[PDB]
Amino acid sequence: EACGYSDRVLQLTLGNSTITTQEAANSVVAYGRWPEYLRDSEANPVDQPTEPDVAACRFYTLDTVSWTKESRGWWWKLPDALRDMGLFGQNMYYHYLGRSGYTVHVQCNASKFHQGALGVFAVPEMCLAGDSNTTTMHTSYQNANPGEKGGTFTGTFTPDNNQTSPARRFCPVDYLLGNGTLLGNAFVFPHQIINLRTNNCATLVLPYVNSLSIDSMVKHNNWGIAILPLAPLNFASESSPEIPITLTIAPMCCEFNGLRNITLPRLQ
Amino acid sequence: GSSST
Amino acid sequence: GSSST
Amino acid sequence: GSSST
Amino acid sequence: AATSRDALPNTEASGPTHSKEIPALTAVETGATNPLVPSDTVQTRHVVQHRSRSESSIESFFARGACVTIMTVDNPASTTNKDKLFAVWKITYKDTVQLRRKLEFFTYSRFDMELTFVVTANFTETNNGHALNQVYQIMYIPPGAPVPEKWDDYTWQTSSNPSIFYTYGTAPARISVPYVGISNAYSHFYDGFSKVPLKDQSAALGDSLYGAASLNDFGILAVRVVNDHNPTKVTSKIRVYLKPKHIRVWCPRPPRAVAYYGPGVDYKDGTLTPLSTKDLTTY
Amino acid sequence: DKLFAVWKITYKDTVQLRRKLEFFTYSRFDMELTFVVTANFTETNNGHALNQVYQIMYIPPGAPVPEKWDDYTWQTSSNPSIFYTYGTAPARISVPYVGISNAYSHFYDGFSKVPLKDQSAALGDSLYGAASLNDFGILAVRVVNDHNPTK
Amino acid sequence: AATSRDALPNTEASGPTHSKEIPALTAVETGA
Amino acid sequence: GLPVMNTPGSNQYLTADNFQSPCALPEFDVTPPIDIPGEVKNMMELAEIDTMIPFDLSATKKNTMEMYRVRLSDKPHTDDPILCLSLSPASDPRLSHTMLGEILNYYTHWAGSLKFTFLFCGSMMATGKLLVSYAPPGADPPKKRKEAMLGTHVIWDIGLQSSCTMVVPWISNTTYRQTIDDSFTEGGYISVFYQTRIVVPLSTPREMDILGFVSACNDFSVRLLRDTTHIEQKA
Amino acid sequence: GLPVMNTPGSNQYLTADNFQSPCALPEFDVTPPIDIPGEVKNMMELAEIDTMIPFDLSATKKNTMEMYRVRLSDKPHTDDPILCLSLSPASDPRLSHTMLGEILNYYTHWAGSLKFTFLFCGSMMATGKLLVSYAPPGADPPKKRKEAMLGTHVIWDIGLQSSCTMVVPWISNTTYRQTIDDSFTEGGYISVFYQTRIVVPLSTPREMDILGFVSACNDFSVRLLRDTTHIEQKA
Amino acid sequence: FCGSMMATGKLLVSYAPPGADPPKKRKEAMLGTHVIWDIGLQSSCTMVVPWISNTTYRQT
Amino acid sequence: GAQVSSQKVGAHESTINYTTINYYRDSASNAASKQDFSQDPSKFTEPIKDVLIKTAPMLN
Amino acid sequence: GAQVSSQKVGAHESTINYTTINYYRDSASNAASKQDFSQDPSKFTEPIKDVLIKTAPMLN
Amino acid sequence: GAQVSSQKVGAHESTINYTTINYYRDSASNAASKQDFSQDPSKFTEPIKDVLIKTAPMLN
Ligand SMILES: CCCCCCCCCCCCC/C=C\[C@H](O)[C@H](N)CO
Ligand SMILES: CCCCCCCCCCCCC/C=C\[C@H](O)[C@H](N)CO
Ligand SMILES: *C(=O)CCCCCCCCCCCCC
Ligand SMILES: *C(=O)CCCCCCCCCCCCC
Ligand SMILES: *C(=O)CCCCCCCCCCCCC
Repeated sequence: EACGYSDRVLQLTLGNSTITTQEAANSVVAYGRWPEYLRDSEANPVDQPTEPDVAACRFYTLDTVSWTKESRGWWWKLPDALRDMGLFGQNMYYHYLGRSGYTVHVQCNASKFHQGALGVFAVPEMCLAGDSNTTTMHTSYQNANPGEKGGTFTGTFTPDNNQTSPARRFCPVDYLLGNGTLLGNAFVFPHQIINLRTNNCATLVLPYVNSLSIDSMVKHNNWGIAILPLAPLNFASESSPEIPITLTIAPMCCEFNGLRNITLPRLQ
Repeated sequence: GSSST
Repeated sequence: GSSST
Repeated sequence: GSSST
Repeated sequence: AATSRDALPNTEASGPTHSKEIPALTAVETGATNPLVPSDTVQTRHVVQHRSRSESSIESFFARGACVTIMTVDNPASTTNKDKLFAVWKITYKDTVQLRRKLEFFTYSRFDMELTFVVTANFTETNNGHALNQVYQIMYIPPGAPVPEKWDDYTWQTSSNPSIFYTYGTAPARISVPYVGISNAYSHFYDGFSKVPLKDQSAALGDSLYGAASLNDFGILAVRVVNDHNPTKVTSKIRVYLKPKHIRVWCPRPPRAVAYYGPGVDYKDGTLTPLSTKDLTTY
Repeated sequence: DKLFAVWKITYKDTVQLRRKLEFFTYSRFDMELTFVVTANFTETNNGHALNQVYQIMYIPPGAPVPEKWDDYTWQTSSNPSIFYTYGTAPARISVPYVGISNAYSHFYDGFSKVPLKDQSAALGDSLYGAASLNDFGILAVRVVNDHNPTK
Repeated sequence: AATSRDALPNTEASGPTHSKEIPALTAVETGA
Repeated sequence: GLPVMNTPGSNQYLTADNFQSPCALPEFDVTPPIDIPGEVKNMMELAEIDTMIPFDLSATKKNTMEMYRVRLSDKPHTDDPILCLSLSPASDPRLSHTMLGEILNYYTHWAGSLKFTFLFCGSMMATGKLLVSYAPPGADPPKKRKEAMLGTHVIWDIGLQSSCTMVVPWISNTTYRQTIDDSFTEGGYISVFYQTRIVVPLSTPREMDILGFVSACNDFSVRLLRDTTHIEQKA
Repeated sequence: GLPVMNTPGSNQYLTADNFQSPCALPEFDVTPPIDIPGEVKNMMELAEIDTMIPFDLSATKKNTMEMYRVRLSDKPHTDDPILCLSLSPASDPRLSHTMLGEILNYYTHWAGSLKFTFLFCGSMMATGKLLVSYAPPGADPPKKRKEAMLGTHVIWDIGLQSSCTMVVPWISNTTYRQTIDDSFTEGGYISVFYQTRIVVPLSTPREMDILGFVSACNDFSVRLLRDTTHIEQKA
Repeated sequence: FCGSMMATGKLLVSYAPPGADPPKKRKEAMLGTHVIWDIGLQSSCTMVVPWISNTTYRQT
Repeated sequence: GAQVSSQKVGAHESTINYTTINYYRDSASNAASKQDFSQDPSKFTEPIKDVLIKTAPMLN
Repeated sequence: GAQVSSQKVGAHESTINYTTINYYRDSASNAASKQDFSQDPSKFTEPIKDVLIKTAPMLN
Repeated sequence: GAQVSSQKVGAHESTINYTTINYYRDSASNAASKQDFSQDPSKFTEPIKDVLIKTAPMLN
């Protein structure tokens, strides 16, 4: 626009929180579907839902991670990454059922002299492969669910050979998208790329996706966020560059059914 | 001929 | 009777 | 219905 | 209103260009694919396009019976020490790999299921005895119903379970089944558990498999030779073919690139190198 | 090993239909394939065999050709297969005009490769009159029944 | 006129209550 | 009874047939659909999405993240290729495993236009002009800019619009090509060259990567369904 | 004869099929119906009738009249449960043999709301307030009033209306639950507590029984017919 | 921001209404009213502290 | 003499119909239509002489 | 209850048609019509919030 | 969807007809109609640029 408006300069406001950006590459709405509340024609639990609105549908910032030349990639699951975020987490653990959409805003700035490209992928049902070649489907709830710290990808599959006390964790190999399919094809999932010369953020608006209208948020993750260096970090002629990556995520149109006492999960 | 339900 | 597509 | 040739 | 067998768009003739319009220049960071056609970057002629995408519609892509299992049964001499073998199979598309890979291009699906049964038999001992024509019973045992412990126990009565009595040497058996899921679609992938581990409960008690939902998802097929024991032993195999009719699919996925390793997405060491050597500047 | 058969589809292994089609240079047609199946005993034995089921799998150019009578390819998730039961009416299917050209060429006065000067002779070489190496693919046939004492 | 394959009744939205209407209280002795 | 005569084909099981059959669960209460996002109606929709090419399948780079990275540098201008690729979307090892390549391996025949988009991942301070080429088949495959220039091409100027697309127009003798390496239905040559050179100021990385993507155009189609070779089940 | 081609499925006997067949007794004079009272049109009508729960299946009380009796007494207030029950109507041993439970064992899937009605069988002089609870699944099963209070519940005041009903509303992730013990389709927890305490005057029994009943609501349905495990014929 | 044009950065500006522990870590400040400021050509960024009070007027 | 009825279509790929012709004189030979009626459970669930109003006391 | 549809005639020797009658009550028993619809790839190829004009800069 | 055509009746015992219904979606599955056309041989027997009048000299 002739009044200055740009594809690169955005402001997002949800609840008491605002994000600004001056170097965006537009923003993505997964499968063209904006988040919505559950419609009466598709409804299933009959009890009055709880809809916390601004108390939970607001931007929560997770712990900042660090991108270096040796970084192989990071992953998070939703709603798991937000399980301890203010009243969203509370509403989640107090109810049997819950559904939610999300605005995911990945942040990573550098300089006109740095280079590198992060693929930011939102995957529905992001099932990851385990560390074992003696047992399949054996990743424990605790290791499947890191909360806000997330997990990481590795360039090497390395099998857990301790059969007495198995690690029971994922071993997500990067070029195999951690699930046995080639990373170059991950672009069929809703995504953006943070290519440092072009943009300093990625914004993905995610609808609630599931084979059900509502489900157990505590037992099941709907979306996975996978961030992988498609082109490695590089700066001037430094051997060990570092730039931070920060995730800020907002639940959207979240509603909960089946209120009871609070769930207290075994997370370690 | 034909019935229709 | 008959439908026609 | 029916065609006729 | 556009149908799968409609012809694709015509190429329109386009001439030389010199402008500020830049179709060729784009920015894939946005998450979008540049919607270009040849007339955007070269000079084209007018072509009346006749080709269609009819054979790649979801229905047409899946419109084939795929083998999902081979069940083994027999009918021995009455004098045998070993019991008469009847077969029990937990219904799934994950025991074989081909239909599995095709369904897994997508996250979720809805379809009516067509099951076709091909049945073959043979002699095993280098005998000279005969066997009269066999009738097989293919019983569907839904989760909860009593599973047969013997080839001839009470469950084969089937008052409520559906059974097919197939006669050897006749056309392969076939039945259809509606969309029977307990969800609004079948989940090809479930990133979750069927139990929450609670702190106040032991680890064992809160434990469950990663990615597994209902333990007995769809039940069992149990197959037997209905004929009584015969002096000469005959062994038979029932090959089950699954075709997804009236199908809908959601959320596309990259196809399986390394060998399947169990019902989950797990992979085995030593199978992780699908790609072959090829030099960057070699055609 | 248990013999399964592999045939590259063509009308040129026999002579009669070939001569009739060759009254013309080009053709378009839908193809009707009918399969007559006969069996016999070979060893002067006295053993029997139960009725056989045959699998006739169409393997289009590119799809994996069976190496064993019982390997994974016989799954046929996408290739068309006919499971024929012995002693029933001969099997039959139809196929549309499947050519990659607007007509079938009964004669192709040309090669599938241009020999370039800058390339070796071997590298530019190809057979006279042959176009696609695997024109229409393969039919692979097997007895689905397991091994039997009497062959 | 209600058929076996007809959908069952919709759940109607209902809010809070404070009245002399007592649906929860009953008496099974009646046979009902 | 009605006089009937059994025809050939009677009692066979064709796996591609389309007949009615009895329902094993009559009057079953089916669960209704819900409007799940992401419904696909045709496999070619997936082929029209850009997926990334594993260009550098060298012995040490193949089956690692590195295979997707094409390395450029600020070296003096050369007329020698950055990369060379055969237009055999289902069989050339660099294309066959892309989403397009994968879908094509379930079909025997493909036709239509394609497009290659390259992404420059160097720093903002890096400039450069590259030449992206498509030579239809029949001549010596281009190994020098001089030859590649003569065919279909796009001269890419690097700048704020990070990416550039070259459309490979459907140019074929046959109405459909085979999804295998075949000389009769060969597609020709994709190649990339330095038009000028990559230039960087001081204090800047002198080497960088470009990434490449392939997707189908709206005039693209496939036919004759078949089993892939990209998966197997030995034993 | 009319040219015909035999399809797959030909000559099979599917026990669930629905075909015509010849009548062995043609022109038989059928006896007309009479209007017998008690006609049933659908098995769910039977599921909507209250039948009594065998709550106390202790080793000495099971398979005796005593299993239907839940004993209360006028003891000082406690926050400890009178009873605890899993919402697994076809598989929990206390529910599986009720008329609802029995019908559900001929089906694989159930859905809808349920209701529990309790009958106080103490004397007119006995008073009391009880808390009846339903906790949807996912948390620690309530063992104290404190937790049960937080879920769906009815505080029952004992008086002239002898009975009280708690409706277990359909609250599920799946559109249908399995008729077996299954964690994915688990239903949660039914429990009963003392809200105040049972109080009696002198010359009155200090202990009494309550009886419990379960039935389906009008939104309740079942599907996928199956054989039950509740009867067998060994030999 | 008065650094050079070549300097980039994202900052979080926060307002926590009273009653809890005053934020000493981003984790707490994030939970209140805030603006995430991206540094760039528009040199400045504004966070509005909305009137959120129990009393109709506060003391000076 | 053809009977044309509609199917309740569960999974989808207008009204889809199916055709039925009876081939025999005896209705006993006919297949089952499955076109069945439902009824209210009242004769079993509320067999009481005086109509029950659920918001009212069952006993007055 | 007969359904009459046209064939897309490939090789030739008016509109040629074919007839279909459903024999069963359950739509699950029906063959596949193959009368399917196509859709635009946009939800996957252009999932961006602001509509893309291909002649314009993707970034402005 | 029935097609009714006449037979060319050779040996005799009005127009005698026969009926055809296509059972499949694909025209490839159809039988052959044998309702074929003839053409003039001229493209092979008289391929000359100037029309031949047979009573006239072929060469003038
Ligand atoms: C007499 C034979 C009757 C056969 C009855 C079979 C009924 C069971 C149908 C099974 C449906 C299997 C669907 C495929 C798998 C699911 O997609 C995934 N595992 C997700 O739920
Ligand atoms: C389950 C059985 C399926 C059988 C499928 C067969 C498909 C292949 C059709 C082959 C068409 C052969 C046509 C004849 C030959 C060509 O005229 C000439 N060689 C020129 O192209
Ligand atoms: C009513 O039925 C008039 C229409 C007739 C339609 C064709 C009947 C198909 C064959 C039925 C044969 C008779 C059964 C004994
Ligand atoms: C609509 O179908 C009315 C016309 C009937 C045409 C003849 C039907 C052919 C036989 C169908 C038999 C019934 C299938 C159970
Ligand atoms: C046009 O066909 C309308 C008249 C229908 C006449 C009876 C059809 C006979 C049975 C055809 C069955 C369908 C073939 C799949």
